[PDB]
Amino acid sequence: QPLKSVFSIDAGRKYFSVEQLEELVAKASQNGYTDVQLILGNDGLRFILDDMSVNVNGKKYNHNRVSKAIQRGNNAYYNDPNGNALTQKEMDRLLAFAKARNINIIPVINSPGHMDALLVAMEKLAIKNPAFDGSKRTVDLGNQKAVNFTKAIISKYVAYFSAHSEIFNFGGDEYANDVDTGGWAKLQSSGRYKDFVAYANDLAKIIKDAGMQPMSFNDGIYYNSDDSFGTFDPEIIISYWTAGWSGYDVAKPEYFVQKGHKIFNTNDAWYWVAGNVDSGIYQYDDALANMSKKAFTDVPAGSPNLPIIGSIQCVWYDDPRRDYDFERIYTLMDTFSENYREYMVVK
Amino acid sequence: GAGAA
Ligand SMILES: [Ca+2]
Ligand SMILES: [Mg+2]
Ligand SMILES: [Mg+2]
Ligand SMILES: [Mg+2]
Repeated sequence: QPLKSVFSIDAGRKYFSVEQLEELVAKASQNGYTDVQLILGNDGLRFILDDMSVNVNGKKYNHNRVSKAIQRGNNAYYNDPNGNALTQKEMDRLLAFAKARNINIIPVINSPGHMDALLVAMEKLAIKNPAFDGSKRTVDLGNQKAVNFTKAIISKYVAYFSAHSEIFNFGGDEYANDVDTGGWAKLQSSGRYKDFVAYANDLAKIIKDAGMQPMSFNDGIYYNSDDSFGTFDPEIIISYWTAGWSGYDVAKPEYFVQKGHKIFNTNDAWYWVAGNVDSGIYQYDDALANMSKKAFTDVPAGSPNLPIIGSIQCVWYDDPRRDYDFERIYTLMDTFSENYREYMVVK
Repeated sequence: GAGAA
């Protein structure tokens, strides 16, 4: 079939204003992308609904307390001079802007990793020890009260985006990676990986019950190519970004296809970490060069011609103090769409 | 154009 083409922006670590996201959506539409992936929960949680109240664990937390707790969590992660969080009015505006330009929005609200702000929020809300021991970024899957609170928050974003979006990305990457890269391996040996399987399946059910398709990054799903801790819901679309490395033993793409998962090719050959121009990881020059080397359908370490549903080109703000660099973002988007034009139909 | 991969 025709394939989707997605531009992904990391607006969780770094605050983006509403008109900046509109300009990105306009560029994506101009260039023939079908979707924009708007990362909003990723270390920071930079979108707050008008009603964040939750009833969980037999307790009620009103909107005032939850919203204020999240705002403090954002400032604890990175008190961005440009802003803290987008509002619901702003997001309604952005979603209408995308709809008028034939662009679907894929939200990302990350858990159980990449949730510094929500962890601090839970601590302010009197939930004891929400973080996994040693981490400031990952929730403890052994802490049922913290996990259930997290699920209740995610559910609120699922409900909101269900009127607008087709896919909801719950993230699921890089467990406890502020400590080291061994988080998934340690969850497996400790036994808690069974509870990660259940958590992912619980979020998948929440998403499906709201009428959307769930998506996650690949690295923690069937880590070590091991299904003996439990099976994952095959309706979880796998955003496949890494084939792993030494001590980071992730399932190959074909493993997921054999189990019936769809693959969204998120090849990290296309990644750009903003501010890494000619030094560091995921450099600008390399991203551009790799857009004329990789096929649109080339998934890291995949057997040739595994089916995919589309591809995702990502810009990250690993260090959110780096400036906006829309000039480079737009060159990356221009180069991606020009090299992959036959898959990205425009007038 | 586009093929059938
Ligand atoms: Ca380089
Ligand atoms: Mg995560
Ligand atoms: Mg499965
Ligand atoms: Mg894996």
